[PDB]
Amino acid sequence: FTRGVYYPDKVFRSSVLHSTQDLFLPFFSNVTWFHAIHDNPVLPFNDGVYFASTEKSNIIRGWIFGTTLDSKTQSLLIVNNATNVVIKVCEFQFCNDPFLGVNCTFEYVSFKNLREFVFKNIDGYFKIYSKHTPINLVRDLPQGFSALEPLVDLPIGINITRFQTLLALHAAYYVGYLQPRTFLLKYNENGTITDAVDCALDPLSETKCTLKSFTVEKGIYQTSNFRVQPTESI
Amino acid sequence: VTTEILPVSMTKTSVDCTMYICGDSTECSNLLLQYGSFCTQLNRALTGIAVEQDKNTQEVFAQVKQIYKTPPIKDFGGFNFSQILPDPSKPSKRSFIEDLLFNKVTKFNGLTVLPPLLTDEMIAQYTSALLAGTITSGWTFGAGAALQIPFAMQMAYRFNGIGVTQNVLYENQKLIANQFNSAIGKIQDSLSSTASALGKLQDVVNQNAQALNTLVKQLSSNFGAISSVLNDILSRLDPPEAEVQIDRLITGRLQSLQTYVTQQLIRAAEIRASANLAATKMSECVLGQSKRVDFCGKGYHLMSFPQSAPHGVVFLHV
Amino acid sequence: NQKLIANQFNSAIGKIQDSLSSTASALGKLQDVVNQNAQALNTLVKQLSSNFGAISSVLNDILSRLDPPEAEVQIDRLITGRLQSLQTYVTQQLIRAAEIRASANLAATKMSECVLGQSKRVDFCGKGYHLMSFPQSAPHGVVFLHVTYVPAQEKNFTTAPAICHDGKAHFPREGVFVSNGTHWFVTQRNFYEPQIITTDNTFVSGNCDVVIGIVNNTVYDPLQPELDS
Amino acid sequence: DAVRDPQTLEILDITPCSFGGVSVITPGTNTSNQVAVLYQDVNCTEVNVFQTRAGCLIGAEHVNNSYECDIPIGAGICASYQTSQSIIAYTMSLGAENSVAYSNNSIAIPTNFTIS
Ligand SMILES: *[C@@H]1O[C@H](CO)[C@@H](O[C@@H]2O[C@H](CO)[C@@H](O)[C@H](O)[C@H]2NC(C)=O)[C@H](O)[C@H]1NC(C)=O
Ligand SMILES: *[C@@H]1O[C@H](CO)[C@@H](O[C@@H]2O[C@H](CO)[C@@H](O)[C@H](O)[C@H]2NC(C)=O)[C@H](O)[C@H]1NC(C)=O
Ligand SMILES: *[C@@H]1O[C@H](CO)[C@@H](O[C@@H]2O[C@H](CO)[C@@H](O)[C@H](O)[C@H]2NC(C)=O)[C@H](O)[C@H]1NC(C)=O
Ligand SMILES: *[C@@H]1O[C@H](CO)[C@@H](O[C@@H]2O[C@H](CO)[C@@H](O)[C@H](O)[C@H]2NC(C)=O)[C@H](O)[C@H]1NC(C)=O
Ligand SMILES: *[C@@H]1O[C@H](CO)[C@@H](O[C@@H]2O[C@H](CO)[C@@H](O)[C@H](O)[C@H]2NC(C)=O)[C@H](O)[C@H]1NC(C)=O
Ligand SMILES: *[C@@H]1O[C@H](CO)[C@@H](O)[C@H](O)[C@H]1NC(C)=O
Ligand SMILES: *[C@@H]1O[C@H](CO)[C@@H](O)[C@H](O)[C@H]1NC(C)=O
Ligand SMILES: *[C@@H]1O[C@H](CO)[C@@H](O)[C@H](O)[C@H]1NC(C)=O
Ligand SMILES: *[C@@H]1O[C@H](CO)[C@@H](O)[C@H](O)[C@H]1NC(C)=O
Ligand SMILES: *[C@@H]1O[C@H](CO)[C@@H](O)[C@H](O)[C@H]1NC(C)=O
Ligand SMILES: *[C@@H]1O[C@H](CO)[C@@H](O)[C@H](O)[C@H]1NC(C)=O
Ligand SMILES: *[C@@H]1O[C@H](CO)[C@@H](O)[C@H](O)[C@H]1NC(C)=O
Ligand SMILES: *[C@@H]1O[C@H](CO)[C@@H](O)[C@H](O)[C@H]1NC(C)=O
Ligand SMILES: *[C@@H]1O[C@H](CO)[C@@H](O)[C@H](O)[C@H]1NC(C)=O
Ligand SMILES: *[C@@H]1O[C@H](CO)[C@@H](O)[C@H](O)[C@H]1NC(C)=O
Repeated sequence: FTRGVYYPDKVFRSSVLHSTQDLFLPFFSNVTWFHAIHDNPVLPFNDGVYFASTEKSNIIRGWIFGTTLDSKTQSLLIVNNATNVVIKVCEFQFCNDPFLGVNCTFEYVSFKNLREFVFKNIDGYFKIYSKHTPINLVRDLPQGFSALEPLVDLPIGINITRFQTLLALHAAYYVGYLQPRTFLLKYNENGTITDAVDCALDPLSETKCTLKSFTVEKGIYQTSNFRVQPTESI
Repeated sequence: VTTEILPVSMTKTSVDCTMYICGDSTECSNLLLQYGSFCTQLNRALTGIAVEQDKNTQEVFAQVKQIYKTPPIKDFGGFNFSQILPDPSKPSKRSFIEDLLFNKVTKFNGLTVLPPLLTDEMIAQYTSALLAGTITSGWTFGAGAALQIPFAMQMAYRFNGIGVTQNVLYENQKLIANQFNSAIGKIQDSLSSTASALGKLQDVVNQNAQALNTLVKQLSSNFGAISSVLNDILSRLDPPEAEVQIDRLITGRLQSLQTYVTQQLIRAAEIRASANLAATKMSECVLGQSKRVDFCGKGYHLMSFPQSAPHGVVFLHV
Repeated sequence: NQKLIANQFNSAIGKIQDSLSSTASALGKLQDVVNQNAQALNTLVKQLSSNFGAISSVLNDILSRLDPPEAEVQIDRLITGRLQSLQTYVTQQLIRAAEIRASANLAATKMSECVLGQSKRVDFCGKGYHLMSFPQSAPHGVVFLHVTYVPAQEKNFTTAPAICHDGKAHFPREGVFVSNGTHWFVTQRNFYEPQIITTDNTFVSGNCDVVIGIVNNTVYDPLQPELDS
Repeated sequence: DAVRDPQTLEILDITPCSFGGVSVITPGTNTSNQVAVLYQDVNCTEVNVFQTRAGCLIGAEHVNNSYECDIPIGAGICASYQTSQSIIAYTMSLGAENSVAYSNNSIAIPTNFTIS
């Protein structure tokens, strides 16, 4: 739907429509749906990952990021056990199938609930955005809009190509991928992003971005340019 | 009968400012973005011109609420209008004289041309309606309903309007009809042989063609760069150096578009003024009778007939 | 028809109010001017955020970071871009101002030749035969209410350019000859009001052998019965 | 414009790949979020498809009935949102057709008037 929008920077803006290009989850794109009933595979990281999960009992407690995740390289580990968030970037020896039962360069220690996250790597910096909100829905991701604020930026310098989650065993989760799309972000009077337009979603959205507005008056507008792309080089 | 020729419109050009400056180049486009809205405000200015060109055409020709047509029987008191009325045998129902006018007035760099909203056929239908109205109902179709009147009586009013008693027309009706018919034949001989007759419309075409040719030729200029060809800069220099050479081309090419657009806006204003004049004449010359001296030709104005022309209107003032 | 005319006028004004009160697009010509100028200024302000090749669009950030020998280079890049931006703005304002001036000149012409007088110029002061106009002010403009006479209902009459009496050809001084199928009348061109054809309505010039379409009738001479009795 | 192939000496013309402006035809978003797209000055090849001289129009239904022009496309074609509703394209009407009952001895004279 319209999930996967985060504040692109740390500047306060209000009562304004701002056009920005960054790695956002494309609107109405497909996100892989994983289950935790009666499912913690290794997924590609690509150019950045949108992650979301639904909880009733805090089953999902962490993440692993790296290339091989087997003590051969440095791998970012994030774990939240009870009230203590733990972040480490050691060359961890992970299990053949990592789970939690019910040469380190960094360490830090601190359905009813939807917890959305954005994980991206720019020039060695692992940027984390997130938002927690109450929900009343078991089947799937709730439809609606909520922007994610940044919380953490870790200068790990780790080449991340794959990642894996960590489940608490005695909670479905979703994995999407970010693209360098241009978005028109609508900031309300309190500086909260309340809506957004994905400028490559469809011709109407292209029109809205061109006119810098979420409303399009009746008429014909020139919004872009069609160009046939080459298939191969000669 | 005299002929007055006025420009109404100009070619609706449109230029893709990004493709013109940075044709198929990502490296150049990213540099172009550092100039903000300089590119897109030019696209806006040219669009504004293109839109008013349809407005100009509409204001001049679409002054009649209905499409009027003459009867199958041309009983107009001896006055022969067959050379200004539409010819049913043509693929486009234009009059003999209009065909004469159309036969006298004559890339991949992001430069394109948009079609007019009203095609030549549609313009011909409007001039036909205005002409049929003028002939069969005089000025009444301008004010309200088209009220039929015998053509000879219509002329009687036209004569009273110039201070000549109506009996003059009737007593000399054969003479007047013959002089009119001869005058129209003279119009055809002039238009068919004097190319300069349509210079006012040919000049508009030439100025716009010159403006575009100038714009395209500017792409060959270096503007201080090692090469005018963007791909030759990129294929030879690494980014830290290529960007410098590209900025030189961007400044020159962006400046070139700004010069072009400014000239088009000024030229468009001239055309708009002409279109406004043409629209004024249509209302106060074709739909009515002018008491304004030399507004509708030299002499005491009786009536006028519009004819279409490429990007303009031609009035035959009687 | 004074009562009819006053009632039609009064009703027409009420219609103006209903249109203006409900159709926002009615004032599009003035709203568009406001929008074009607002857009021009917003564009000009947004250009301040552009780098134009500089390390930063913010002048203070250049100055707070670079020594003069280097700061001046970055600043010249911003000056060229911002100076160019103003020149673009001003040029557009001059061209737009010319358009407004032409409109103002037209409005002034109408005021004189429409409100202060009566226009014989067709469709200059609305469609129809102009009677009178009333100005109303508007934001950055003028609105004219043009009161016009428009023919409403018509009939098909048989006509003739002239009438024969004693071999003499009689033409209307004003109006036209009409026939209802049995009788010929003379009437004003713009309103059917048939009158008996008399020597005080028509004039004589030439004779019946000249005019094409001349018809036979009688022309009444008001003097005859005064001398006859 | 053209090149000579360096291995086999034949001349090849170079024609830049098809391109053109893209316009979006839309009723206001206060009515509908349905749009039609016009690919300017292209054929309906490289791109409910209507080929016009303005370009290739996709998403608008071609309707035989003429109407008053609403959102102009070009070359005599206009589009509008109508009936269940969708965007349609048509050749615009220039007004109602009305012949004048002209004859050499008939005049129409108004019998009443309205002040507007
Ligand atoms: C991050 O690690 C991946 C491997 O996990 C690197 O991808 C390889 O790149 C080489 C070329 O340099 C290819 O030959 C390999 O086939 C690639 N491997 C895979 C699995 O695709 C990637 O280059 C590393 N990133 C950086 C910046 O070095
Ligand atoms: C109006 O004038 C045209 C000439 O411009 C007349 O058409 C010609 O008629 C003669 C026969 O009398 C033919 O030999 C010519 O070839 C015709 N010329 C054209 C161009 O058609 C037309 O008949 C006249 N109409 C009236 C009502 O007098
Ligand atoms: C044309 O107008 C004349 C004059 O008004 C009509 O003649 C009169 O008809 C009425 C009956 O409706 C008689 O009472 C009058 O005495 C007649 N007057 C004269 C002078 O004869 C005439 O009928 C009208 N013709 C048509 C076809 O309507
Ligand atoms: C109008 O009236 C005159 C008489 O006042 C008619 O004149 C007659 O014309 C015919 C045909 O040439 C002659 O045979 C008669 O002798 C003429 N009469 C007189 C008294 O001279 C004229 O024809 C009438 N016109 C119409 C159209 O009815
Ligand atoms: C001219 O037209 C007006 C209407 O525009 C006529 O006035 C109306 O007459 C009818 C009765 O037939 C009344 O019901 C209406 O209320 C009247 N309207 C107004 C505004 O007065 C008028 O009678 C017509 N005049 C002629 C001579 O036909
Ligand atoms: C999403 O998945 C569905 C199948 O469930 C497929 O039909 C659709 O085309 C996919 N869309 C995208 C954008 O991948
Ligand atoms: C969380 O894990 C850390 C080891 O990383 C452990 O020391 C700690 O006791 C655990 N939980 C709590 C609630 O302290
Ligand atoms: C830590 O890194 C060094 C390379 O500087 C490597 O030789 C060493 O084996 C690594 N330590 C472990 C426990 O793998
Ligand atoms: C801003 O926050 C206040 C609460 O402090 C709230 O009442 C107000 O409605 C908010 N404004 C907007 C635009 O949401
Ligand atoms: C005049 O006659 C024509 C004949 O075609 C008819 O169509 C028209 O309606 C008539 N006008 C009036 C006012 O009766
Ligand atoms: C008017 O036209 C008719 C044919 O309908 C003709 O017989 C008559 O002689 C003509 N009259 C004039 C004055 O032209
Ligand atoms: C390319 O190869 C062909 C043989 O297939 C040869 O005939 C030709 O001369 C070669 N071209 C050049 C420029 O050497
Ligand atoms: C436009 O939409 C709003 C709802 O946001 C509604 O209140 C308003 O009446 C609508 N106006 C029109 C002209 O449809
Ligand atoms: C599109 O291509 C066809 C040939 O496949 C041709 O007949 C047609 O005229 C072309 N139309 C346009 C608008 O170029
Ligand atoms: C218009 O009508 C003709 C039949 O005369 C039909 O063949 C054609 O498909 C129709 N076109 C449209 C757009 O409905």
